[PDB]
Amino acid sequence: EVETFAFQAEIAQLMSLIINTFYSNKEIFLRELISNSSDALDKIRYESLTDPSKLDSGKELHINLIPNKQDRTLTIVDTGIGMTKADLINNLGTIAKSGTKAFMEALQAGADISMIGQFGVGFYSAYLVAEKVTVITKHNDDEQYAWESSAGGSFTVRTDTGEPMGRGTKVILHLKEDQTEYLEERRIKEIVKKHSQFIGYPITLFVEK
Repeated sequence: EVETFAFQAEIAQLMSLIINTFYSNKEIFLRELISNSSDALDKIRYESLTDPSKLDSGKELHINLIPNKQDRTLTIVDTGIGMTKADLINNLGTIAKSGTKAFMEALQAGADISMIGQFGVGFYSAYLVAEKVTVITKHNDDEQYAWESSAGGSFTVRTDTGEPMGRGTKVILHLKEDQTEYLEERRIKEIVKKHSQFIGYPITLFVEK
């Protein structure tokens, strides 16, 4: 069964802004999603320091980037702490209501969109390039869930029956038709080297057939 939720008004406004503002430097979405994955990996690593059984669901801490030109999707996978159902409903584990307010005031005082991650809402930069985002996640303390939103004021949450993930988060970006450069190996490598050179986990870029 699928549950449908309305976004809080502030988040709907943030998403409408991201989608409708003219902003050419869209590549920053990948920097922000990788930073989120690195934070999620840090959290499970910290919890493992005092309870090593937290890693029973997978000892490898890494980030995988999976382009698929047939489906026009770019998937970002990490083996971080994952998100419970409550985390998903509460704006994917962010303080997005207060962060959105701070970000929109900053935009008034001479900030640009590339500063979004400094306000804790970098996930939503995915909508610079994606028409729909699917998030599949598994936290040690909960079941495997899928979150999805095309925007438009609502999101869905359902129990995921797909392949089990063990632990972590998969972000699936359904790219807009004019944003397919982010499926190209040379372009992804350029972005990772420019923005994510010092991330402290291995990043593997998968190849396509």
